[PDB]
Amino acid sequence: GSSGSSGKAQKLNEQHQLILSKLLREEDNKYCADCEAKGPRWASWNIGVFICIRCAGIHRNLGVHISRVKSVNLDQWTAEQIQCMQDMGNTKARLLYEANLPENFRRPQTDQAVEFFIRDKYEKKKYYDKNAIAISGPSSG
Ligand SMILES: [Zn+2]
Repeated sequence: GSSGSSGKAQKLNEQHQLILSKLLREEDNKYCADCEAKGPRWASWNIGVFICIRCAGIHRNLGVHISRVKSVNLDQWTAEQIQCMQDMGNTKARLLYEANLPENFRRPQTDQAVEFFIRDKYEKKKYYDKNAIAISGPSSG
């Protein structure tokens, strides 16, 4: 029996640190966006998805230009990055990155693979669906 009666965001206004948690709570962000681990603490804002500690390490390798890894709380954040977390989040991330995946796709369990999978997945953008972002048009600001 889930009584509920929990959700007074109103009071928690202008509170990012919290918002971040609200997302993870969602089943969509309840597991890593790669290894689908249990309890994805760390999170990659540059991309807009929550990842575990193990994977996080790989992201760093990619480069501060490809993906920036940082702590969800232990580290500081900014509205600019916050909005992104939601704008993208794991939801879209799947409909984007996990869009060009094979019918019998299966997340890697061993690091030896994960490291690459994520790399060739994001770095190489192998399973990257560009069609989605087909609204590219830089105009006067
Ligand atoms: Zn992971």
